[PDB]
Amino acid sequence: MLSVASRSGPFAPVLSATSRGVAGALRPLVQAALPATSESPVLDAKRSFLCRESLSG
Amino acid sequence: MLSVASRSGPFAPVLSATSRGVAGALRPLVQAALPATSESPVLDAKRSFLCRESLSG
Amino acid sequence: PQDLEFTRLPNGLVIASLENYAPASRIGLFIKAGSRYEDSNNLGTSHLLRLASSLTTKGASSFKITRGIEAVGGKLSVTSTRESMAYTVECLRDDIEILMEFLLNVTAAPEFRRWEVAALQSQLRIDKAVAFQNPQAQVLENLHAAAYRNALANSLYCPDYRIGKVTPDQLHYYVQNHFTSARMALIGLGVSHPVLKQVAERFLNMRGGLGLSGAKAKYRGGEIRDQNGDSLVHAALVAESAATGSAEANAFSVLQHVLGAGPHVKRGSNATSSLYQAVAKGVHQPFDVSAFNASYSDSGLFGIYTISQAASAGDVIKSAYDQVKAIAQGNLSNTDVQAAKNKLKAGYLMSVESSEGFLDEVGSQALVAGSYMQPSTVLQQIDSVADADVINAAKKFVSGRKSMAASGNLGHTPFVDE
Amino acid sequence: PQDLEFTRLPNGLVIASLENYAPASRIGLFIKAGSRYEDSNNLGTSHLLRLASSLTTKGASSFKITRGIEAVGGKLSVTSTRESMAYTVECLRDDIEILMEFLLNVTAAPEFRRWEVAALQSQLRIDKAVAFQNPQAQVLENLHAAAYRNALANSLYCPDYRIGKVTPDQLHYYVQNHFTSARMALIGLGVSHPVLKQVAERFLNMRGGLGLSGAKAKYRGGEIRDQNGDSLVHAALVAESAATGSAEANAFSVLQHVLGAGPHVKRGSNATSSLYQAVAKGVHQPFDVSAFNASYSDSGLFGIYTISQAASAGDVIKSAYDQVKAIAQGNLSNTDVQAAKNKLKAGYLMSVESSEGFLDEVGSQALVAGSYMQPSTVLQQIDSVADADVINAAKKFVSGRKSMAASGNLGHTPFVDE
Repeated sequence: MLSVASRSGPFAPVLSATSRGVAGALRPLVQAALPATSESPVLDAKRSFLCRESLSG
Repeated sequence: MLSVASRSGPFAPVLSATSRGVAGALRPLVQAALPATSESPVLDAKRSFLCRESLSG
Repeated sequence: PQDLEFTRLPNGLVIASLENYAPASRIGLFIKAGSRYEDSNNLGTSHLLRLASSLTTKGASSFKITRGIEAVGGKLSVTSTRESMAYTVECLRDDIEILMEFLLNVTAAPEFRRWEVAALQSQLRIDKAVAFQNPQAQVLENLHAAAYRNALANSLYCPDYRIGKVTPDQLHYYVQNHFTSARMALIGLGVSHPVLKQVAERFLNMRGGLGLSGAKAKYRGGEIRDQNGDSLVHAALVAESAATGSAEANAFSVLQHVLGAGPHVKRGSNATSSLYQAVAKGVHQPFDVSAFNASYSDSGLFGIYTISQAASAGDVIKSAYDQVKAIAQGNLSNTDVQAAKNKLKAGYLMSVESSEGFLDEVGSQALVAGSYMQPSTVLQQIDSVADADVINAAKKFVSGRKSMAASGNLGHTPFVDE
Repeated sequence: PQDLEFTRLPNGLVIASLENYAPASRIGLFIKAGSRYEDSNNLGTSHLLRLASSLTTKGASSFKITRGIEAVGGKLSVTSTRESMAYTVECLRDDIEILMEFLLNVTAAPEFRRWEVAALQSQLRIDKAVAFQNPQAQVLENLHAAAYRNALANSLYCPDYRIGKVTPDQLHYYVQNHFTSARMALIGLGVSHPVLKQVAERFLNMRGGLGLSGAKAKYRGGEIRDQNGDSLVHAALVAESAATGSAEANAFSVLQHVLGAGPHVKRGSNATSSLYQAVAKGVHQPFDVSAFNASYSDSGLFGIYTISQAASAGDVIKSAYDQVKAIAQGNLSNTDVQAAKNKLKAGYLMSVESSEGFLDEVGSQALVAGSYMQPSTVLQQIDSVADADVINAAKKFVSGRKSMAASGNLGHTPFVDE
């Protein structure tokens, strides 16, 4: 009936024309981050993650 | 009792001081070469295969 | 008001439109394509097709597409799953007619010129390395290859040997056989229903029917282990469950929220998650645990996902699997079933609030079922799930053949037969 | 004459010497080390140890080892299996005393200086990429990882994530725990027996016993598939057989030569190979097929190896496996058994002709069994194999749990459960 995002877990990539590429829905699922020392590393092809997609205007 | 090279099939690498590196014993096993078009490709880190190890002197 | 207007065309195309009185508009074209429809000779063609939406078409050059959309402030994005692709356009209400014309040139008449396709091959390497900075992404691609022999085991990203070798003739052949009118749906959000229809009668000259049947997916009970230098161990353990749009699929959705499907309170201790409480009894170190649910058109997967440290990974997986065994032998309260139905009901209504989530929800219903259902109907199907069906869905997992994928320092991670 | 002089030292060291009257000499030190003795935290330490024989020791700098060996025309080489390492020195008869001193500094007192070990890390990448130009090499490393859970699944080459991160403290710890006198044998070929002994009493101050017991290898019935862009498909299919030095190991050696273990005539059609004749009945395209035999100290593998084209790979594997099933149900002539005993007898005597093959043969017998046996004894053990034991070794393969590894275009290659 429904999407793959409703019954959450299988992932999806996006490409934009003026925005950044996103991977998945529940891949950074949390309370692995409240348990200590979950570091996102420095990258060599690094990206902006908030990526204008939630901007105030 | 015996070696792994007597009951042939498990492979071995070598390193020398003045000779080339060799891999295995029966890895280039043949009559795949009498059946047609078995090409050894051009390499980017290419080596000498006869590698002085059978020289006449 | 004006809930939805739903219409089948005589060539098989689905058109749906809801008239808002919102200052913005949204158009989406949804296609039955993606990585499950490629075979062993053209692996990675649908990843390159996703990255090629700005290239030269027959109606507009690549300069005019970039400049013409940016001149009014609009956007163009492509999103893909293993079973579908979606092309989305958004702008303000008075600019929507000229961005609808750009969307039809991209999907119904592309050119794949040699020098433009050759310059785009290096973008496959950049796009894959960005996505693989998340350890969840490569674990989930190994899990589909371990679970299936074909047709759902294909990755969303191009294989490494294949970068540089996707040809223009392969891109022309993929669009010709998979972008057809009986596999497509056009969804609008701020446009009237007569405007979308005469838009839709400008791509029917070619693409008249169904293009190519895909192979049915066959379950493999495999296992893939990937030793590397990451600091934490990611592992997943699944079994085959049920296809989307069945009565057994609703019982697995309720079972996921009984066990635990993500947190509700910021920095909370997950007090209602029965999986999280059972692991945290014996483990006194940082971890995470979740229930996994993936549902497709002819198959599905259900299981557990753990993130742990290397020396503690065997203790986390064994205690998580033992909690599912207690539900399968009858230990289930009706208070915990009713609390799980509330999280499943509230999460469905919250995922349809925005324009982005509402448009994706109508598009999936149009391709899978070919109709639209009100959310009042969806909320009554969740109410009809009984306590006997939740126990019976946990028995299908316990007695089923397993698949596994793990990554990290795997010196204490158990094998799938142990 | 002067066949061999065999001697145990009170610290456990084995010394063997044969006095030739040949102008050249050969010294070899054989050690129970190699990749089966490393764990998940120091993977690749024994590959870097193999490449480090020219580095600075306590008795000679790295300049004096290269210049001092080249000044007399000598050689220094290291060879490794999964279960052993061997250090070999060769020169003319009058130069052998000063090259014996260089060999003892390399193995009994190395220094692993920081800047020399750091400059050697990039040689791991060059050495692995040279070896992997042969498609047989990576197929056979995937096959050991598919067949075992530990302790024979480790690769001969360093993993890619680990290149750059092998430390000097790991190299010091590996030599301290695995290069000990009760795990070592010293074999000479043109030197007298009193000369090797006082050489041997200059490495006993440390390394007095057994260093570390390795884990017993546990069989896994796994499968690893590697899709790439090679033009031919390489596949292997094995089961667990027998350890070296048993009566059942001799029956698997005879069974290998019944089926076919390589060609005897240049550009010949392999008329006596029952595997090659059964495949070539239905396949009319280029292929190759062989019987595989790998025997270790506590386990062994036996099976088939095929090289084929992509569209024909399923037909080659199924017809090769059916021929082994006919032998297991009793179809075996005594004419074919006697012809197979002749190829096994003649191949053993031809592999011991040169000085290189004779020195390796004495070194393996000293580590595995701790004694030397004449080739007349070896030829009588092959004669005692009966026809009932060849049929019983083919029944262990047919009813045993399988392992598989394949590479190439795998769109027509069967799965191990099919």
